[PDB]
Amino acid sequence: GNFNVAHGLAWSYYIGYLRLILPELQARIRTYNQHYNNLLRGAVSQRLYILLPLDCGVPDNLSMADPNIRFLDKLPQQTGDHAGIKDRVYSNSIYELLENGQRAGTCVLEYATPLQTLFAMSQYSQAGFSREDRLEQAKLFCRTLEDILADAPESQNNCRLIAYQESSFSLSQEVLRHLRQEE
Amino acid sequence: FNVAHGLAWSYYIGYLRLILPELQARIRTYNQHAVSQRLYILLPLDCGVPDNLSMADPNIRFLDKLPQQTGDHAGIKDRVYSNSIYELLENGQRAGTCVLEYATPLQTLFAMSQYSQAGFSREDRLEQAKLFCRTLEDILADAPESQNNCRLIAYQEPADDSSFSLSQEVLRHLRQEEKEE
Ligand SMILES: [NH3+]c1ncnc2c1ncn2[C@@H]1O[C@@H]2CO[P@@](=O)(S)O[C@H]3[C@@H](F)[C@H](n4cnc5c([NH3+])ncnc54)O[C@@H]3COP(=O)(O)O[C@H]2[C@H]1F
Repeated sequence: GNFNVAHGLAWSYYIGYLRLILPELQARIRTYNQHYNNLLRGAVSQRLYILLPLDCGVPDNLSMADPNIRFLDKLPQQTGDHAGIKDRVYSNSIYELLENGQRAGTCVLEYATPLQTLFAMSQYSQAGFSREDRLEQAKLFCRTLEDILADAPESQNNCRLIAYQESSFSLSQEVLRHLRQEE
Repeated sequence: FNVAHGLAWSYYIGYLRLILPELQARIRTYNQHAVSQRLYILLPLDCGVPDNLSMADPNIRFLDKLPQQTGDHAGIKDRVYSNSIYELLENGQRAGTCVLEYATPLQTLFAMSQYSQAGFSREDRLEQAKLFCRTLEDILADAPESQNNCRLIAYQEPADDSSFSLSQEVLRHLRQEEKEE
């Protein structure tokens, strides 16, 4: 039930996206740092940071969710032909993480989009899913994605999952704690 | 539920719900600079989805790309949605033009059945392929804003079948469409 739906979305997230952008992600980051970002303490991290809100609350604007998260730039976009669609675009955004009025981190940050589907299926009666099912599917989505990335050859320490519950919550502080943990 | 339910709702929530309300506006922009005003989505039940439509049928040739759609989605700013226009050849000459593409989650279902840690049989793939189409069809039936902007073409045909012409089937749907308008 709740397993098979989140199992398919996690594999969909990996087949259709992560396995395609992760092998060439660190080269895109290194190219951006060497040519467009000569800040000795402001280099873009070498990992794609995927936000996993366990309540599946995914806003369309990541910066307006926290005044300490500021859009900086975009990586060089990656294109390719997929399913008869010529030059399908894959673009990732670089963000500035502020703390105490200072630049504390720079990272490629985005949400796990399939969590929006779990929310919609919990919202629409035709999908026939309840809110408690959505919470269980979100946890099963994260766990399945962990099992895939732990065995995927495209994941060469270039992607970090950030799962969290749910305002006394700072999203930039959530990413900064994971950022500084690897530095 | 099962795998196809999430893939179908994702295809609607994450794609068709976003581009179909703006589809006819982009087609009018393309005419301002003879294509039907509906998105034609192929649903091969065998989940055989080639990245190049011409490899499935050489009579399907790439003509041009629609004006790109752009919007903020999830943490990705200015996510790009692009659609391609194709001409369909009949006896070496153009017989029709339309915005054509496969349903990508069907290709995802195929790749899922090939990965060991996915636990996805070949029989599971065909059943989820049918469940994907029925769920998508039922979703679009309750969303007329999106139903009249698209036409779904589900079909079951092996690659060993020289009796099937993908371009002729799309042309039949195109000609049957204009005959009802
Ligand atoms: N460029 C880019 N950026 C960020 N994230 C991505 C990404 N490409 C993939 N992903 C991630 O991987 C999931 C599965 O991708 P997939 O391809 S296997 O299935 C998709 C596809 F059939 C259709 N669709 C959505 N956008 C589409 C565009 N522009 N053109 C054609 N078809 C599209 O709708 C399904 C669900 O879209 P989703 O956003 O809810 O989930 C996506 C998303 F989370």
